[PDB]
Amino acid sequence: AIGIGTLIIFIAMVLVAAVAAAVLINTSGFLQQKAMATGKESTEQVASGLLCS
Amino acid sequence: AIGIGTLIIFIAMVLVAAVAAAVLINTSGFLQQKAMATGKESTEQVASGLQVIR
Repeated sequence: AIGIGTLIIFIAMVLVAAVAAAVLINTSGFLQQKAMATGKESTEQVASGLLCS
Repeated sequence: AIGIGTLIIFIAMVLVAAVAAAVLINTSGFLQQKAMATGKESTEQVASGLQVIR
């Protein structure tokens, strides 16, 4: 009797961990974009300019 | 004589207990595959991906 239930709830544990992992993976992706963008943009700003002759 | 019935009902009792046992053995089989697959698949999903180099 006991065995049956153990299997079923095991399935849930798997899926719930999977769903949580998805958040972390995705979020890391979402941040990767902006992280890079900010650095490149900021550098180009500080480095560039014009000078009156 | 009372003995006669006692024998006959025993035959039934055995048979019923067999049928009852069977369903658990069968169901455990069904669940085995479903569980194992669910774990494997879920693992591969998290573990894998692609990365844009340039």
